[PDB]
Amino acid sequence: SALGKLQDVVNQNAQALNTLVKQLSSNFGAISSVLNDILSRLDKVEAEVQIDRLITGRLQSLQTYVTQQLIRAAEIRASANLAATKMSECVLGQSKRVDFCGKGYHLMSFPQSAPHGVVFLHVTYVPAQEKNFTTAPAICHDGKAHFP
Amino acid sequence: TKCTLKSFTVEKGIYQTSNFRVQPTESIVRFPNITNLCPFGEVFNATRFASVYAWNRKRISNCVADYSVLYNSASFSTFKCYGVSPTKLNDLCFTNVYADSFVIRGDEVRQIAPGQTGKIADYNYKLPDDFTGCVIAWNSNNLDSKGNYNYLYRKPFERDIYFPLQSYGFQPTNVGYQPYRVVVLSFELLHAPATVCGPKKSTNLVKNKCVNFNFNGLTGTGVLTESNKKFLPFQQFGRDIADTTDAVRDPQTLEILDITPCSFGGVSVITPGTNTSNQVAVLYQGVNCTEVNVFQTRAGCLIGAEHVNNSYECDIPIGAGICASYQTSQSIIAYTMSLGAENSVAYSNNSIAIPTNFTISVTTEILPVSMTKTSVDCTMYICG
Amino acid sequence: YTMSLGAENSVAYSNNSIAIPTNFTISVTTEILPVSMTKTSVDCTMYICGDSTECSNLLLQYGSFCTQLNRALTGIAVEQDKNTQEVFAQVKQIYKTPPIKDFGGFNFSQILPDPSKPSKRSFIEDLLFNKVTKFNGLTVLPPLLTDEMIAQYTSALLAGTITSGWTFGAGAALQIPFAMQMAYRFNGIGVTQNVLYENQKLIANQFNSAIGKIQDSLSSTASALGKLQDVVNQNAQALNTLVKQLSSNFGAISSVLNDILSRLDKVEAEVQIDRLITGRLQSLQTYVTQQLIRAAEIRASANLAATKMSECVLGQSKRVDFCGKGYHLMSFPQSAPHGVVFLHVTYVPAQEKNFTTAPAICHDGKAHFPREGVFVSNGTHWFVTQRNFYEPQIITTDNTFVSGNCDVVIGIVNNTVYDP
Amino acid sequence: AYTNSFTRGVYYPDKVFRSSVLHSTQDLFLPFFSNVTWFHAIHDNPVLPFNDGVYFASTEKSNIIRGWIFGTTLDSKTQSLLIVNNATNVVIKVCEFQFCNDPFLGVNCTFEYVSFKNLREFVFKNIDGYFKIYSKHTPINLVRDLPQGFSALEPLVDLPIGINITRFQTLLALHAAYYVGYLQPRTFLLKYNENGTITDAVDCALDPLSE
Ligand SMILES: *[C@@H]1O[C@H](CO)[C@@H](O[C@@H]2O[C@H](CO)[C@@H](O)[C@H](O)[C@H]2NC(C)=O)[C@H](O)[C@H]1NC(C)=O
Ligand SMILES: *[C@@H]1O[C@H](CO)[C@@H](O[C@@H]2O[C@H](CO)[C@@H](O)[C@H](O)[C@H]2NC(C)=O)[C@H](O)[C@H]1NC(C)=O
Ligand SMILES: *[C@@H]1O[C@H](CO)[C@@H](O[C@@H]2O[C@H](CO)[C@@H](O)[C@H](O)[C@H]2NC(C)=O)[C@H](O)[C@H]1NC(C)=O
Ligand SMILES: *[C@@H]1O[C@H](CO)[C@@H](O[C@@H]2O[C@H](CO)[C@@H](O)[C@H](O)[C@H]2NC(C)=O)[C@H](O)[C@H]1NC(C)=O
Ligand SMILES: *[C@@H]1O[C@H](CO)[C@@H](O[C@@H]2O[C@H](CO)[C@@H](O)[C@H](O)[C@H]2NC(C)=O)[C@H](O)[C@H]1NC(C)=O
Ligand SMILES: *[C@@H]1O[C@H](CO)[C@@H](O)[C@H](O)[C@H]1NC(C)=O
Ligand SMILES: *[C@@H]1O[C@H](CO)[C@@H](O)[C@H](O)[C@H]1NC(C)=O
Ligand SMILES: *[C@@H]1O[C@H](CO)[C@@H](O)[C@H](O)[C@H]1NC(C)=O
Ligand SMILES: *[C@@H]1O[C@H](CO)[C@@H](O)[C@H](O)[C@H]1NC(C)=O
Ligand SMILES: *[C@@H]1O[C@H](CO)[C@@H](O)[C@H](O)[C@H]1NC(C)=O
Ligand SMILES: *[C@@H]1O[C@H](CO)[C@@H](O)[C@H](O)[C@H]1NC(C)=O
Ligand SMILES: *[C@@H]1O[C@H](CO)[C@@H](O)[C@H](O)[C@H]1NC(C)=O
Ligand SMILES: *[C@@H]1O[C@H](CO)[C@@H](O)[C@H](O)[C@H]1NC(C)=O
Ligand SMILES: *[C@@H]1O[C@H](CO)[C@@H](O)[C@H](O)[C@H]1NC(C)=O
Ligand SMILES: *[C@@H]1O[C@H](CO)[C@@H](O)[C@H](O)[C@H]1NC(C)=O
Ligand SMILES: *[C@@H]1O[C@H](CO)[C@@H](O)[C@H](O)[C@H]1NC(C)=O
Ligand SMILES: *[C@@H]1O[C@H](CO)[C@@H](O)[C@H](O)[C@H]1NC(C)=O
Repeated sequence: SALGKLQDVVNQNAQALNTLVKQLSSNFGAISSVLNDILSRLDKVEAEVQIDRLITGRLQSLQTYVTQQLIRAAEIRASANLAATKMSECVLGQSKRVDFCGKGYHLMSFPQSAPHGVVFLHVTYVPAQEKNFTTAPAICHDGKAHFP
Repeated sequence: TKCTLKSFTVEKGIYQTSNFRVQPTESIVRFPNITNLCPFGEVFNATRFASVYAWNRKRISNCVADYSVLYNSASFSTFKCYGVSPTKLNDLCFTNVYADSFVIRGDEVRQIAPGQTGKIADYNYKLPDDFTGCVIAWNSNNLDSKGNYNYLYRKPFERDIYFPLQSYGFQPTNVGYQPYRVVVLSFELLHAPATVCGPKKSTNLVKNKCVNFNFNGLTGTGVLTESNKKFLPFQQFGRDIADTTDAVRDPQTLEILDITPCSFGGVSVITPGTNTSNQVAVLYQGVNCTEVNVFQTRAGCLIGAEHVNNSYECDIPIGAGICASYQTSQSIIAYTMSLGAENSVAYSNNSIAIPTNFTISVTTEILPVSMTKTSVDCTMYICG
Repeated sequence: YTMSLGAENSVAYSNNSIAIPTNFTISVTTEILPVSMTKTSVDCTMYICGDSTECSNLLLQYGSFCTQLNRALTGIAVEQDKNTQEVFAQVKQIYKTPPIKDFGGFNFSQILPDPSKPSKRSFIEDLLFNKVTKFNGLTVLPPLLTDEMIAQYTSALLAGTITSGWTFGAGAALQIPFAMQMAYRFNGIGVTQNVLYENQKLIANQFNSAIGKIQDSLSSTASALGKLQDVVNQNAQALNTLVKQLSSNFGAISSVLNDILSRLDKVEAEVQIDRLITGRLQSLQTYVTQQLIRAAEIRASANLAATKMSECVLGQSKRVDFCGKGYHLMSFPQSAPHGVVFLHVTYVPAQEKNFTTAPAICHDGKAHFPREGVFVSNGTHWFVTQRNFYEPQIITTDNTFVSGNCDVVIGIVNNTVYDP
Repeated sequence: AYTNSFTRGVYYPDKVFRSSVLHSTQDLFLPFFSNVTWFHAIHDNPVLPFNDGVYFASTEKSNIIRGWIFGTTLDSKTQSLLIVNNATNVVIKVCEFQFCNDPFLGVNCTFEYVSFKNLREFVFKNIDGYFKIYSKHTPINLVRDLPQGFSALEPLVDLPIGINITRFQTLLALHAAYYVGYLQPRTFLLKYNENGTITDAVDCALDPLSE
C-alpha cells in the first residue's frame, strides 16, 4: 500500500479504458449495439437513422473520455512539476523550505525510479532527546549586556 | 459491493453501492367531488351540425367524462389525438373541454390537423400548431346528403362570417366527395380548478406518510403535509425552481398541502478487505434510522457497526468526525476520530528545551510523473 | 479615464549613496485561501428520470454514462477531505497552550481559542465564520472533519507556533520563551537580535495594534472574504443552473416528466422522454465537467495553502513576497468556511536616512571589508552598520576582514580602523 | 392628454403559486413609464384601437364608468363583445349588435355569460380566441393622478369567444376620469415575496440598468 499513488494512477487509466470499451456494447437507442446487425438487417434509408444514434452515442462517449483524460493529464502535470521541483531543490540542492523535503530538517534526497513515477528518499535530521534548561536573552557583565 | 466494483475481491474502504428511496405506502387519488355525466352523447347526435364557415363551439364543463363511450364506438372514420393518447383520457383531466362541431367534404378531413394548410384551414378552421386534443370524424352521407347545398365554406380558432362563400353539393351518389360530420375536442389543461374529469374514483386523503398521489391528473410521489403556503384564491398549484409541483390545493377541500419528496440517499458499504473479513456495515447517507446494530451518525443511519466510546486514527472515513475500523471478538466499530495525542507544551518565560541527540530519519515520498500514453483512432472506434 | 499604474518615483541612486532604515514597523497582513468546496453528489438516475421506471429503462440504453458521472462526483467529494487533511493535519499531536499567557507583552488572545464559545474557535475565527454565508436527486455530504476539529487543528498549530517556534514541525516541540523565539526570527531576516530586546515593548505594541486592526478590517469590510464567498457562490450558482435545467423542454411536449407519462402511451411517450433524457444527461455532463475543472482550481489553492502551512506557519520563509509583504517573521493560521486564513506577521523597514557609503576601507595599505553590514558615513565619521536597521558601530578589526590592497578596488575610501 | 404609467400594470402571469423567488416571464405587459392616454367625460367615450391588448384604469368616487365594447367594426356586420357591470351583476354578450349612436347606461348571441378615493385597474388581452381579464381595486393617497408606487393585478375571467378584436370603447352612466395604456410583448423579472405575492418588477427592455 506504500505505492498507493502510483497504483491509483494505473488503476484510473485502466478503469477509464475499460469504461470506454464497454460503451461499444451500449445501444444508445439503436436496435442493436453491434453495427453489423444494423447493416445486415436494414437498407440504407432505414439504417442511417439507427447508425446515427450509435455515432452520436459513441462520439459523446469518446468526448467524455478525452475530457476526463485532459483533466487527469493536468493533475499528473501538476504532480510532475512538483516532482521536477523536488528533483531540482531537494536532490540537486539542500532545502530551507520546512516540510517540503520530508519531515525534519532536510539534509539530502536520493531519487529512485518507479512505474509512472518517482520516489524520493528524503534524508532528514530530526532532533530527539531534550533536556530542560533555564535561559536568558542576554547577560550582564561589567554594565554591558552581552548577547550570543 | 462486488457487483458495483465488477470484482470478486474488494479492497478495504467505503463504496457507494446503490441509492435507497422510501417506497410509497399507497396511492392517493383526488379529483373534484362532481357527479354530472358529460354531454358528448348529445354532441355526436345533434340534429343539424354547423357549416364549416360558421362552426359551433360547445363548452363541456362541470361533469364526469367517460371517453370510452366515444373511443370504443364503431362509428368513427378517424379518432386521431395530437397532445394526449386516447387510452389515457379517463385518467387525465381538464378545466374545460371545447367541442368544435361542423360538417365538411370527406377529402377535406386531411386539412383538420395542427400545422396543416389548405382553404378551410386557412380561411375558416385554423387549429393551433400545438393543438392539445382529438379529431373525431365520420362519413355522414346517409344523414346529410339529399343534393344538399346548405353546407357552406369560405389565426387559430379564427371565425370569419365574387366572394369566397360557396357550398358543397351533397347527393348520396357523390367516396371523398361525401359529407362527413366532425367534432374536434380541444382540452383546456391551462390551469384553474378542474371541472371536466374522467370516471376514476377519488380515495381519501393521507398526510405525513410517503404516497403515490394524483391531484386532478397531476401524478407524483411524496409526503403530503398541511402548510403555511398561503395561496391566493385563483392559484391551483405551487411550483419549485425545477417547475416540479411543490404544493397543491385538494380539489374536494380547499386546504394547501406541501409536497416533500420521500426520503432518499446513497447506500455506502463500509468494508475491511475480502482478504480479511466478509463482515460489512452499511451507511444510509442523510437518511434518519426511523425511515429505514443500528446507530444514527450525523452523516446518516449506520447499520452493522458498533459505536465505540473511545477514539482512534481514522481508518475508514464516514463523515462529520466519525470513522470506522475492523477490530477485536472481531467486528466493525465506528468512533469519533482522534486528531492526535494531546500535549501541553511545558512553556514558561525562562525555560528552554535543547535536544542532546538526533536521529537521521529517511522518509520515502512517492509522486506520479506520467501516465499511460493512449491514442484512440476515433473513426475505427466509432465505425469499426 | 486612462488608468494610472501607480505613483511615479525617481529613486535617488548615485554611485556612493545608501539609504538605511533607522526604524521598522511590524505589519500583520491577512491572506485568505480556499481549501475545499461543498461535497455535492447527484444521483444521476434520480436527476434524469426521478421516480419513473418507464424513463429509467430508457436510461439503461445509454450504458455506463450514469455510473461514471456518480464516480466523477465521488472522486471530487473525496479529494475535498484530502485537501482539508493536507492543509490542517500537518501537526502530529494536539498541542495546547499554558494556562498563563506570559508571552513577553505579545497578546494572542484574539487568535487563540476562547473557552466561552460552543465550538472553541478564536475571536478572529468567529468574524471569518460570520462574514461568509435540491430534492431532485441532489445531495450534500458532510466534510470528514467538523469545524470543531478544524478549530482543534488551528489551535494546535497556533499553540505549537507560540510555545515552540518551528521546532514542533521538525521534531518534538521544544519550549522557548516567546521573546527569544522572536529574537531568532529577527536573525532569520538579518536583523541582529539585540534590535528586538532593546525594542521589545515597542515591537509588542506594534504587533498587538496590528492584530487589533485585523478585527476592525474584518468587522467593517465583508468584501475582504471575497475569495471564500466566491467559491460558495460559484457552487450555489452551478447547482441552481443544474436544477433550473430540469424545467427546460429540450424539444419534448413538457419538461415535467409525469405530464408525458400521464398524457401519452408508451410508443408515443418514449420519443418525448428520450429528448428529456438526452437534454438532462448533457446538462449533468456539463455540471460534472464544470465541477471537475473547479475542483482542480480548488486543489491548486489547497496545495498552495498546505505549502503555506508547511513553510510559513511551521517555519520562517526566505521566499520574498510568499508570506505577505515585507521580510517574513511568522504566520498564524485561522479557520474559515471551506478555507484557511493566514495572519502573516512581517518586518517592514520604515524611516530612511540617506548616507555616504563605500565598498571597502583603506587602512595602512590593506583594504578592509565589512564582515556583515555596510560602511556608512554621517559626513564626518565612518561607521559599519547592519543592512536592515541603522545601528552605527566603530570600524574595527573585529567588524571587518582584510583582502588585498587599495590599488585593486573601485571607490575605496581612506579611514582609520581601530584594533581593539 | 397623457400621463406617466410609472410601474403600474403588473399582473400574475399564470395561476401558479411561487414565493421568495425572482421569476423571468415573457408576456403582454404595460411597459414601465409608458404614457397612458387620459380622458375626462365632463362639459368623453371615443372608440380606441385595441392593439395587442389593453391596460385600463379609473380614479373614482361615484362609479360613472360601467362597461366596455370590443370588436373590428362594432356595426352588426360581425359579432362584438359587450361587457357591462350593472349595480351588482356582470353581464357579457357577443351578439351582432348595432350599438347606440352614443353608447351610455341609463340610471346572433353565439356566446353569453353572467356573474377620488378608489383606483380600479383592469387588463384585457386576446390569445388563441381566449379573451382574458385581470383586475385590482385599491385606495389612493394622491387625489389628482396615478400613484407613483407598486401593486399587481390578478385574473378574474377567461371567455373562449374566438372573435377578432381590433377596436374598443367604454360605457358611462347618465340620468369622469379614466386612463388607457397598451400592452407590449416584454420580458418582466417579477419579485415574489414569502406570501405568494408580487411586490416588485423589472421591465427588462426599459433601460441598460434594467437589462
Ligand atoms: C490582550 O489584548 C486584548 C485585546 O486585544 C485585551 O482584551 C480586552 O480586555 C479588557 C479587560 O482587561 C476588556 O474590557 C475588553 O473588552 C477586552 N477586549 C477584547 C476585544 O477582548 C486584553 O486585556 C489583553 N490582555 C493582556 C494581558 O494584555
Ligand atoms: C519607531 O517608530 C515608532 C512608530 O512606529 C515610534 O513609536 C511611537 O513614538 C511616538 C512618539 O514619538 C509615540 O507617541 C507613539 O505612541 C509610539 N508608537 C508606538 C506603537 O509605540 C518610535 O518612537 C520610533 N523609534 C525610533 C527610534 O525612531
Ligand atoms: C557623526 O557621528 C559622530 C559620533 O556620533 C559625531 O561626533 C560627536 O559629536 C558630538 C556632538 O554632536 C561630540 O560631543 C562628540 O565629542 C563627537 N565625537 C567624536 C568621536 O568626534 C559627529 O558630530 C557626527 N557628524 C555629523 C555631521 O552628524
Ligand atoms: C588615501 O591616502 C593615501 C595617503 O595616505 C593617498 O596616497 C597618496 O596619493 C597622492 C595623490 O595620488 C600621491 O602623490 C602619493 O604618492 C600617495 N601616497 C602613497 C603612500 O601612496 C591616497 O591617494 C588616498 N586615497 C584616497 C581614495 O583618498
Ligand atoms: C381582424 O380584422 C382586421 C380588419 O379590422 C383584419 O385586417 C385585414 O386583413 C386582410 C387580410 O386578411 C388585409 O388584406 C386587410 O388590409 C386588413 N385590413 C385592415 C383595415 O388592416 C384582420 O386580418 C383580422 N384578423 C383575424 C385573425 O381575423
Ligand atoms: C521540563 O520541565 C517541566 C517542569 O514542570 C516538565 O513538566 C516537563 O515535562 C519537562 N520536559 C522535559 C523534556 O524534560
Ligand atoms: C347517440 O344516441 C344514442 C341513443 O339515441 C346512443 O346510443 C349513442 O351512444 C349516441 N352516440 C354517441 C357517439 O354516443
Ligand atoms: C366535497 O365533499 C365533502 C364531503 O365528502 C364536502 O365536505 C365538501 O364541501 C365538498 N367540496 C366541494 C368542492 O363541493
Ligand atoms: C491476504 O491474505 C493472506 C492469507 O490468505 C495474508 O497472508 C495476507 O497478509 C493478506 N493481506 C492483507 C493486505 O490483509
Ligand atoms: C428521526 O425521525 C424521528 C421520527 O420518526 C424524529 O423523532 C427524530 O427527531 C429524527 N431525528 C433526527 C436526527 O432528525
Ligand atoms: C460512553 O460514556 C458515557 C460517559 O462518558 C456513558 O454515559 C455511556 O453510557 C457510555 N457508552 C458506552 C457504550 O460505553
Ligand atoms: C536623499 O538625498 C537626495 C538628494 O538629492 C534626495 O533627492 C532624496 O529625496 C533623499 N532621500 C531621503 C530618503 O532622504
Ligand atoms: C562617482 O561618480 C562621479 C561622477 O558622477 C565620479 O567623479 C566619482 O569618482 C565616482 N565615484 C565612484 C566611487 O565611482
Ligand atoms: C409622455 O408624457 C410626458 C408628461 O407626462 C411628456 O413630457 C412626454 O412628451 C410624453 N411622451 C409621449 C410619447 O407621449
Ligand atoms: C343586470 O342585468 C340583467 C339583464 O342583463 C338583469 O337580469 C339583472 O337583474 C340586472 N341586475 C341589476 C342589479 O340590475
Ligand atoms: C343573425 O343572422 C341572421 C341571418 O342568418 C340575420 O338576419 C340577423 O340580423 C342576425 N342577428 C342580428 C342580431 O343581427
Ligand atoms: C405575510 O402575510 C401575513 C398575512 O397573510 C402578514 O401577517 C405578514 O406580515 C406577511 N409577511 C411579511 C414579510 O410582511
